[PDB]
Order: sequence, then structure tokens, then C-alpha cells
Amino acid sequence: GAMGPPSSRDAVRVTASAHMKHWLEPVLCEAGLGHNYKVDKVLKVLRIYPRSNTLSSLPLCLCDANYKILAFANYKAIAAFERKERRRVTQNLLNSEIMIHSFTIRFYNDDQVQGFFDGLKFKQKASLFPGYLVLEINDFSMFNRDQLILSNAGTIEFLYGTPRYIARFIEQEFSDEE
Repeated sequence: GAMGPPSSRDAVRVTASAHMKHWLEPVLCEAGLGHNYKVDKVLKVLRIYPRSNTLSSLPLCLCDANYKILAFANYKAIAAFERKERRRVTQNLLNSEIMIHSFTIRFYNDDQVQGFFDGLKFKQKASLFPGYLVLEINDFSMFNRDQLILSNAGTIEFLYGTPRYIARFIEQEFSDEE
């Protein structure tokens, strides 16, 4: 007395082929992104601190392929996931993979990151100017449906000591010259 028909004609086929790639290196050199730039890449988030706003999107910590930076999504980007998925993205949607359509570079200091997170303290080794690279998510979308975590984030280094990041954004101008 067998029961339950086979799943073939009624069911569909799923492949899903996507792997993490290093864009932090080429983006700052090959792409030379700066003030106004827009590229498509994958990003993984490891920590999120929900707020009373109940927008399902707030300042969170993410780790890329080469380094881990701090970033926050704009309301325009926040409302997007709500319309397309009508669910909390910060839960498991962000952890999987995200494709940012547009993003802008921003500098953050010890005080800025403090308020940005529950109380994460970043050491810049005695610095007056901001040495933290923070991105902005104006509009993003779910790239990979599958849920995966960046287990290689531990081996990844920090941008706080990267001479390239500091030289490209800080060494550009320091003295007022006036």
C-alpha cells in the first residue's frame, strides 16, 4: 500500500552556483572606487544589532573576503527587501549573500563606531583622523538564496593596519595648508 506520488513533473530543478570572491583588492586598485561609484559584488554579514525601530535593518558588522568593515543600509535599501521578501532580512537573509547595487565610502572614528554598535572598540594606534572604512547600502538585493556563513572570517585580517587603505584615503590629505 504505497502512498505519495513522485516529485518530477510537479517539482522543479534547482542548481544555484555562487562562490565568495575577493573584490576589496581590485575595487581599490583595478576599479579605483571613490565618491560616486556603483558595482555588483557579494557581501557576508556576521553580526547584526536590531533596534527598536522595527525596520529589520540597522547598523551591522560584516566581513568581506580580504577584510571586515562596518556598513549600514539606507531606508531606501531597507524598504526594498521588505517589498520583495516582506520578511526580516537581518535575520538570515543578510547572513547568506547580498548584492549591493550602489554604495558610498565613508570614514568612521572611535566614537562613531561606538554608537554604531553595542560598544565595539577599534584601536587605531593613536590617531587623530578617522582610519575606518565604512560603506553605505543605498540599495541591495538577495544574490544567493542558499544560507552560508563566512567561516574564513577568522583568518581574514583587519583594515585598521592596512597601509593601502590608510594611504589611499588618509595620506591623500592631512594638512590644512592654510
